[PDB]
Amino acid sequence: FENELGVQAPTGFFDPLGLSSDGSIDNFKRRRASEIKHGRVAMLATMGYMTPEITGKFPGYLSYSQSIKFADVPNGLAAMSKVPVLGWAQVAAYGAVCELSQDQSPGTPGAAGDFGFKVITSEDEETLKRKLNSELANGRLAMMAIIGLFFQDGLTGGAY
Amino acid sequence: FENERGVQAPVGYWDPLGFARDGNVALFKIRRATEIKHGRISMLAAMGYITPEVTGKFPGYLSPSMGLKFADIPNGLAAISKVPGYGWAQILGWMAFCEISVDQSPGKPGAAGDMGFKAFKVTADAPETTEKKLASELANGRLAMMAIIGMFFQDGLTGSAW
Amino acid sequence: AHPKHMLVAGVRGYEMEWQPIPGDAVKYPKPNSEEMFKTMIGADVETGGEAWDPLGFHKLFDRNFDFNMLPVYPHVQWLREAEIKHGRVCMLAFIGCFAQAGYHIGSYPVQPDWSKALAECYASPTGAVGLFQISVLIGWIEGKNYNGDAWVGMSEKEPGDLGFDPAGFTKNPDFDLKKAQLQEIKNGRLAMVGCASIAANHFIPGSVPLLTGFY
Amino acid sequence: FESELGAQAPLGFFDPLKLTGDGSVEAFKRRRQSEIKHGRISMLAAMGYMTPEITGKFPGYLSPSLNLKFADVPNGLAAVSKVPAAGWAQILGYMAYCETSQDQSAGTPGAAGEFGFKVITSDDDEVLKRKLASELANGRLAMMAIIGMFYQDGLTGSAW
Ligand code: CLA
Ligand code: CLA
Ligand code: CLA
Ligand code: KC1
Ligand code: KC1
Ligand code: KC1
Ligand SMILES: CC1=C(C#C/C(C)=C/C=C/C(C)=C/C=C/C=C(C)/C=C/C=C(C)/C=C/[C@@]23O[C@]2(C)C[C@@H](O)CC3(C)C)C(C)(C)C[C@H](O)C1
Repeated sequence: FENELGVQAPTGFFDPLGLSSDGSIDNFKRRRASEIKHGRVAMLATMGYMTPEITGKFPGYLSYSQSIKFADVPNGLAAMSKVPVLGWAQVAAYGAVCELSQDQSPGTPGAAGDFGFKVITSEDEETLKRKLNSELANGRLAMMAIIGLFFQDGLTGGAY
Repeated sequence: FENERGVQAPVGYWDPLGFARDGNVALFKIRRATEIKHGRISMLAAMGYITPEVTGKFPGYLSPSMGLKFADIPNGLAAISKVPGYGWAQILGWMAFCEISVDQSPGKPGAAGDMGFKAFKVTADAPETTEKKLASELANGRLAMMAIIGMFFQDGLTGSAW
Repeated sequence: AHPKHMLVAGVRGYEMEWQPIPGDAVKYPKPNSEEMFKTMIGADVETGGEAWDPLGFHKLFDRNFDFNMLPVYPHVQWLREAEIKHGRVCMLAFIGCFAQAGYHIGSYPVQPDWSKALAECYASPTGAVGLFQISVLIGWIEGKNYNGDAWVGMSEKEPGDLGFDPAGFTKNPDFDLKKAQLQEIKNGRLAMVGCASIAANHFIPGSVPLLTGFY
Repeated sequence: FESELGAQAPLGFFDPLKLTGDGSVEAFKRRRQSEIKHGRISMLAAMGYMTPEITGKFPGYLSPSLNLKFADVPNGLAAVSKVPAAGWAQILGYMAYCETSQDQSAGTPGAAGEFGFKVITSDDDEVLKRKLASELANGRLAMMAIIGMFYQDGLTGSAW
């Protein structure tokens, strides 16, 4: 399996044991959807780890009923136990309307990261290649940095 | 009936009384199955007497709730009261499962001693080695039957195990 | 015979109908049931190698045509679907019963006892939201795999065939899926027996002589 | 029966009383299956009975609910009554999966220890035979070693 937007500059078909059968195109398509979704979520999560620190936490409350404030929710893994769980349920609802609105069954465009977002799309198939591989490489670096920040918060006891 | 297993070197076809000796092949099959099963259960009982004395009682409890601790229980015609009633029930249940899982009855392979227990691994296409093992099983079963009855009597008269 | 209309249930010439869901076309079920039972996964050595169904619960759907020509009793396909679902739910329930007593995850009230955790999480302001999320997720994964039509023996899917197989199973040339299905079914029955034992111990102490100290 | 594995440079065909009955190639095959299985089991047993001494007991609990630790379970024959009963049940379950997944009946790869481990292997048939004989020799040595270790643990107060 080559040409599938996965081989980059400092690396090739990086599989110490990945793609164990070196086939099973259905498994590989599922893994492609998995990796692209993981990368997008990670990029967002690292983004949201480094936004509150470099740009002060939101000015509002985030909970008028529970008297919580944005400036009172700690940044990092501790926020999961501070954000009101109705808020996490609403985040789950947004994830649902973001996952179940458009189908992502195998074969469908949803199974290839094609959720019709565009906005930062391009025009030429080579420019398409550039944008897609940029997104994928940034997502891999994201995943790495996001689990790194997870462990930094877990061990150091704070955001950094 | 003088060509079957059993009949051996020390005594030939042994029949002081009138059992068999009148044909009745089915009756002989029943008696052979009875002899084999009795010899097996006997051999097991013989070991169950010798082992708790030669080595020692098991390192455990046998009743973690009641704390019987194996070794507290004596050996022979006196564990009948010490071993918990549910323990005896489980032992008899295992024996009943061994009896009913197989189908001892006329003709079927369970009526000749083959109870599906294929340990003591003996190979096919090598008879007269399977037959020697079966004859040894019969002889050891007979010896163990007489021995276990003698051990019963020894414990009963002497008041304790051996 | 009787005209095309006026045909309901016991009238001669009335083809059996099955349309419980408003929005789905009418389905006309054949008896089957016994025919599907004769070629059905299960029936291992533990019961003699034959399909152990005393009381004839798999034949009642065939007897529907004799009773009132109505799908009152489930098809054997529905029975296998229910058995599979019960087995999976009971596996999870047994693991949960023996994991909640030692582990705690969320902001739910601390209740190691399994018989009280559900109610105490109902009462929790930050437990009701979580149980609502669990309920909506279960409802999604249950209505998506609605089966339902297995009640009349036409499910178009083998029992317990939700859209879930992250590993390579059901696709590898090896790993005979018949043995895996038999293992799943038998372990599910085992888990259901275990859950029944847990309930009996909770209500009648000393019933199962291995969970005496358990909740 | 000289050429069927074993029969290493030390001594020859060691059978003071065995295999002298009739040969019975299938009986020898069954005994070779048993020998390979016992050798693998005893190699694992010797390694796991000497490792808790070469290296400290694993860092962890092995039973968080029962508050046990890998470090407070005595090594050796004293561990049979210390490892949790469910832990022994799971170990026996993994053993049963090993013994029941692939067929081990006669005239099958499972009858010669051929299950598909394939990690220590090669392609040169001579090297394959050499490695198989090495496995058999190490297995016999481990059988005797683990029996001796068990008896040292029993007669003495602890391991070694
Ligand atoms: C349950 C007991 C039992 C049974 C059913 C059999 C059955 C058989 N034996 Mg056998 N045998 C036994 C015990 C038994 N044996 C014991 C313990 C010995 C060792 C002394 C032998 C030694 C032996 C030899 C040497 C031979 C047989 C042979 C045979 C077969 C010929 C048919 C026959 O006479 O059996 C009929 C079975 C009986 C009559 C059993 C009745 C038991 C009596 C009535 C009760 C009293 C016995 C004893 C003295 C009581 C002790 C306890 C008491 C103090 C309370 C037959 C299959 C022959 C053979 O192989 O033929 C091919 C043969 O040559 N047996
Ligand atoms: C309600 C759960 C449930 C359901 C729907 C099924 C369904 C089925 N089982 Mg099954 N089974 C279950 C639980 C269940 N099983 C449990 C817990 C065990 C362990 C004992 C078994 C053991 C088992 C075996 C060994 C076999 C089946 C077979 C079958 C199939 C035909 C039998 C039939 O029509 O019964 C469906 C109808 C019911 C099960 C009605 C259940 C309602 C009764 C009245 C409840 C009474 C139990 C009560 C609580 C007492 C508890 C007893 C204790 C042991 C727990 C069918 C697919 C056979 C098969 O595979 O055929 C190919 C077969 O050979 N089952
Ligand atoms: C599980 C045990 C086991 C088994 C099944 C085998 C099986 C085999 N070995 Mg073998 N072997 C073993 C252990 C075993 N070995 C050990 C531990 C050693 C090291 C001393 C050897 C050394 C060895 C050599 C050097 C050779 C074989 C050979 C053979 C093969 C032909 C010989 C034969 O038929 O023996 C059948 C198996 C047996 C007779 C094992 C019986 C074990 C006895 C009955 C019990 C011993 C008890 C022990 C000493 C004390 C334990 C404590 C006690 C107080 C409780 C055969 C496949 C030969 C070969 O490769 O042939 C091609 C050959 O040349 N073996
Ligand atoms: C794998 C299934 C299984 C389990 C799980 C299990 C467990 C327990 N067995 Mg059992 N067992 C078998 C199977 C199982 N036993 C089999 C096949 C046999 C061969 C016949 C057998 C033999 C005995 C005997 C002789 C005794 C015994 C007992 C207990 C006991 C203690 C409870 C208590 O005291 O707390 C517990 C927990 C002792 C007893 O005390 O029974 C009240 C007792 O004397 N068992
Ligand atoms: C990335 C977004 C995200 C976060 C960050 C997040 C976090 C938490 N989720 Mg959540 N979640 C989703 C998204 C997210 N969840 C999605 C898409 C689903 C559907 C698959 C889903 C399902 C459930 C369920 C079923 C439960 C649940 C809960 C909690 C909980 C504990 C709060 C606490 O104990 O205070 C925390 C911190 C459990 C709970 O306890 O709620 C009371 C509960 O039962 N979640
Ligand atoms: C991915 C599947 C999986 C899970 C999820 C899982 C989980 C737990 N294992 Mg387990 N396990 C395997 C698989 C899994 N184990 C496998 C393949 C083996 C090799 C045979 C194995 C071995 C042991 C042993 C030896 C013990 C053990 C235990 C526990 C335990 C503790 C519960 C508690 O005490 O909180 C929990 C939660 C200990 C025990 O006591 O269980 C009651 C213990 O002694 N496990
Ligand atoms: C933002 C935010 C939050 C958040 C968040 C979220 C959702 C964070 C998300 C984190 C996320 C998404 C973490 C997963 C990463 C995926 C990984 C690590 C995959 C690795 C996979 C690897 C390393 C595999 C590599 C392979 O080499 C192997 C092994 C075999 C090779 O052949 C093939 C390849 C190359 C593939 C909180 C926590 C809710 C509160 C906080 O306050 C605010």
